[PDB]
Amino acid sequence: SEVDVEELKLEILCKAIKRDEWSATDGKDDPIEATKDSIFVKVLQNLLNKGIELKGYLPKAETLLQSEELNSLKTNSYFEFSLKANYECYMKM
Repeated sequence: SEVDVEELKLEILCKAIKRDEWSATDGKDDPIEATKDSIFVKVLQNLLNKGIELKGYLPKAETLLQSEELNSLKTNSYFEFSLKANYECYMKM
């Protein structure tokens, strides 16, 4: 509550996207979010068999607070298409 673990998580998830630095190839979306993708495939450790609340275990990372910091870093208009495309496969997974 004092060290703001949520602020640190937001900063880390924003750095994982600065590491992505997505661009565009022939005008079509190019998913460069490889770092965030691997982070999200690593956060899940097959908890369905281990009895953890795996169904709905990724409500930790938010969307609004990440989008505000993305606009502060000026990365919205660049990475927002892939942000929502990934938010679909991370809200379905």
